[PDB]
Amino acid sequence: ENLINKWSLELEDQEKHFLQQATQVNAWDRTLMQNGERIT
Amino acid sequence: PQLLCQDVENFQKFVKEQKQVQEEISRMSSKAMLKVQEDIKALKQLLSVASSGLQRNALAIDKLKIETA
Amino acid sequence: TLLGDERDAILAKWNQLQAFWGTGKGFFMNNTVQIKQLIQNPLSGVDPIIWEQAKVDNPDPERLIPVPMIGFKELLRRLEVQDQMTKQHQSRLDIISEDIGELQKNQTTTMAKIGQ
Repeated sequence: ENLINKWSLELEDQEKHFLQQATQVNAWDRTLMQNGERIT
Repeated sequence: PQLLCQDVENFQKFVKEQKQVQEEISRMSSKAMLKVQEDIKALKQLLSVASSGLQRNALAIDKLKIETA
Repeated sequence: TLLGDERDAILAKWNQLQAFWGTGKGFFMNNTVQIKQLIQNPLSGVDPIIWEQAKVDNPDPERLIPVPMIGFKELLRRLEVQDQMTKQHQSRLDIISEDIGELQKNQTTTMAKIGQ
């Protein structure tokens, strides 16, 4: 039952990290749009 | 049990492979985005400087026209 | 056995099949009447419910429509789009700056002619 534990653990961990990653991507996209406006 | 012990390995393999995509996103961190706002804020002030130069030129233009007349 | 079922949950967790996609379900606002054509009749496999909740929580709905983000590989593709847009962006800033600089040089020459 050990590897089964590590499976769920890595799941939760990397999932939290990837969620924060998608969030940083969303922020970068927000900034790209906002600066594109000033460029226009 | 072989079925169970093979499903465990294939499942953890799939999960670890998706964790690899998490790792790729971790690598992908973006900063030129942070630079874009600076570039635009500078482009605005530079265009404003050009505007100020031309607005100073227009009054000299009117002076030239009237005096030449 | 609840062990194999927890394992099945772990297996569907980190995966591209959107079977409770590892709590990796995340939505991005990709800029965009044809809107109302696309944003409904839901997307490639996102749940209608969460997609409607996203269109509900999407900021700048005129400046952005909902777009499915699929795991962190999609975050990677998104950061690639971001870098490409940033390149074009600083390049456009460069075009604008070149225009401004040409304006200032020619304006200086015009002003010097004014004195003559």
